[PDB]
Amino acid sequence: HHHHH
Amino acid sequence: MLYIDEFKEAIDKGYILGDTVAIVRKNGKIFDYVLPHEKVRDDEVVTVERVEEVMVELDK
Amino acid sequence: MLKDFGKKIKSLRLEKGLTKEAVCLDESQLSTRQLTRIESGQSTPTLNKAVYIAGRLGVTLGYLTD
Repeated sequence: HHHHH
Repeated sequence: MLYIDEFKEAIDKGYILGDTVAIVRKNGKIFDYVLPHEKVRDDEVVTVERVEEVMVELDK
Repeated sequence: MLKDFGKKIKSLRLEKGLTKEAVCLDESQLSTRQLTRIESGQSTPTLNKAVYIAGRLGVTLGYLTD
């Protein structure tokens, strides 16, 4: 979802 | 040009956080957004706008 | 489909000795920021941007699709 996750 | 899907993706991926976002307009039309780490050139006109109001305007 | 679009357009741009700014020309259709986001995969390419970029790099869009 959120970047780097 | 800014697609509603592009804006929504930037929110979904956590690049556009919070209630407001920096917007570049050209010829009266929303042209782009600007993230905190990005640069703008001197001739680009930047306004701080409400995310939900940008969404309304793009959805039209 | 355009999932690998960013990597391919970056390769082709660098091949041709072009900066992102040169691809974007007067930035009336594409900002340097938007091209950067596409190349890194930050932003999914939309149709108008993908076709504009393909034309700027001298190829049909089919050269750049998955």
